[PDB]
Amino acid sequence: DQRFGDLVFRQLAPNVWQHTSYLDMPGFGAVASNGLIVRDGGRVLVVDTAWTDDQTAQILNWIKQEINLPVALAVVTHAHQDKMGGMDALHAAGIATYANALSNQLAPQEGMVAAQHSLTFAANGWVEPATAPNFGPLKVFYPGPGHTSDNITVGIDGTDIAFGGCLIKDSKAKSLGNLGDADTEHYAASARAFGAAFPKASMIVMSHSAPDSRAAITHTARMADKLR
Ligand SMILES: C[C@H](CS)C(=O)N1CCC[C@H]1C(=O)O
Ligand SMILES: [Zn+2]
Ligand SMILES: [Zn+2]
Repeated sequence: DQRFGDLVFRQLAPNVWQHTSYLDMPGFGAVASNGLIVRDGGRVLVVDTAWTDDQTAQILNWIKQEINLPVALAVVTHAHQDKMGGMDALHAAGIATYANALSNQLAPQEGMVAAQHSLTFAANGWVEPATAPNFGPLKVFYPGPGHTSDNITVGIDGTDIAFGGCLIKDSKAKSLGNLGDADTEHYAASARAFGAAFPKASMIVMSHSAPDSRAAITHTARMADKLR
């Protein structure tokens, strides 16, 4: 782990790093959230902001120091603060931003700034490619409603990594966390659909646990079975 200001960065693969940021949530403690940073040749791609604009600017500072290539785009994985709280920092930096159309719709009411571009998805869950131009190795999949109605997931081609965002918890998690915005009927199926979309991914990265094996997916889905 590299501590960089109040954030933590961890290399996961030759071209992939996890960013971690923290927010004091009165009544919960200081909650970690993870996203990703991917180098694709001469550019960098970001998955999720940090909780705040200031923290997100720090991600960009770390990128400048440790990679020193332009950030071509960011994709954010639903309209909650841990994933979209730093949108303004990305925009101030001139970075093109992408989210599920539904996330952009929900952003204002959730207290978020919308991304500049909207992703749309085929019936089978795969992103419509024209809406995700120049995404390089990022393979974006809508697994169905679960943690939220708008949650999306991202595989990284050329690696063993798939990112479940807040949909997936690790194999030892005691619960699925706050289900206030969740689709309890469909959660289990959505978790399993994520697994089926990225069947060869052996490292599952997620927002609120450290990277784990595919047991994160099976355990998450099994816990979600109980919501029905
Ligand atoms: C505010 C975030 C948005 S995904 C959240 O709901 N969290 C963060 C950690 C788990 C869960 C919770 O509070 O129950
Ligand atoms: Zn969330
Ligand atoms: Zn979250």
